[PDB]
Amino acid sequence: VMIKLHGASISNYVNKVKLGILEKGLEYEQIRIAPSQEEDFLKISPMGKIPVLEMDGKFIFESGAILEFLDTIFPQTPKLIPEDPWEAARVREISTIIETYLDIPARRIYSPEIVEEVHSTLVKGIKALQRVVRFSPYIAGNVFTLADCSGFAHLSVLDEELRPFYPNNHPLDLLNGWKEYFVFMKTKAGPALVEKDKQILKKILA
Amino acid sequence: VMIKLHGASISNYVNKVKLGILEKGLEYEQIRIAPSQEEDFLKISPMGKIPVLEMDGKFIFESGAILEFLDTIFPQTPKLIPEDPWEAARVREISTIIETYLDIPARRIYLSPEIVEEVHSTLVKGIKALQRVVRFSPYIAGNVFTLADCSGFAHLSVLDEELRPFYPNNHPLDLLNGWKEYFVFMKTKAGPALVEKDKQILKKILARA
Ligand SMILES: [Cl-]
Ligand SMILES: [Cl-]
Ligand SMILES: [Cl-]
Ligand SMILES: [Cl-]
Repeated sequence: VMIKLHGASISNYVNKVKLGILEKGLEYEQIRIAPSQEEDFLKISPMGKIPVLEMDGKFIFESGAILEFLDTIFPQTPKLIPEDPWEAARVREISTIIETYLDIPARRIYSPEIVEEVHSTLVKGIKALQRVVRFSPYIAGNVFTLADCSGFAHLSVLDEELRPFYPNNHPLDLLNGWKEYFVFMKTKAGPALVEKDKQILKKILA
Repeated sequence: VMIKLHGASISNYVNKVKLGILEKGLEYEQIRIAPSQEEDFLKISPMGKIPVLEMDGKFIFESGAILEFLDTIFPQTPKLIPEDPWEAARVREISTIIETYLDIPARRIYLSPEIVEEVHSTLVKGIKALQRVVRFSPYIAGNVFTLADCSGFAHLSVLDEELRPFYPNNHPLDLLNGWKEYFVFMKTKAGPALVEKDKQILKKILARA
């Protein structure tokens, strides 16, 4: 509609944005593309990454910037950024811990030495996350926020993608509240659609 | 003093926050500590990182969240996040590119000559991307100081110096059109000058162990 979301459902970062869009009840069309280094794509997305949000003939190309922007131009509940400034800091912190300290490192695994080195980094990252999450029932508290966008998109991937490498050792197993949060989020229409599209794509490609 | 900033002036993430505090004219005390995994520190800074902002016995421990917070509660000029939402997005994009695609890669090095070439092409890629969104007119995102100047001045100044040893005629930053002039302009300002000065004072002292 007024909004186009450029990028396939294979991308954690695309799914992050898609979650916030769906929860806001916004009309949008998802354009299913892969990242590209083609000059013409670099004009709208300088690093050649997805997702890219498009609206009013203009583009935003960082998933964080995108959701902060949607938050600002569509300020109605659910507010991706809480009105309470302390609660907002907690939400941004959770999203940053998940992306920078969990996902980035986990992207070394998606060799033996690395698996080991990576497993320890994730354990540390998970023990830190544990200190700021509430899961009551949402990741930062009792309402949906930007942190649920990052949390459901990134952690559902981490958990699944690493269940074979850490069969009895899964770092995310140390995150109290996660399995139950994951189940709860999947009962909601937005995250269920996000998960469905991802599963379809993964059955297709496999 | 209402605001306490925990972390030493040699950290670019501390300096990123310090630039924003100084530019708004806020009063703060800087508490010099180094990163740490002591259970005492982890209680206020889960990853053991600096900076941590302390106010009213409450702690915020990621530099981006700190500056978004300070800009919300202390909205006096400059607005680190512009009021125009499209301008705000561009400010956030610039800051992300500088931190995630320039500094994180660079930290692989400055913190295998093969690795030196991987990092080199990655940085050149990041710079050409950055070149696309910067304005330097005179600030990095336009005619007023923003969050992107905190990230820009804090990270790029460090990237510039710390990488000349590695890339003598090869420096990625030399590709950023306007950087040298911006860096000179910023140093004419009291806040950025003070950040550079505090960094210099501690470096000189540390060098003599
Ligand atoms: Cl798709
Ligand atoms: Cl991705
Ligand atoms: Cl210091
Ligand atoms: Cl640092």
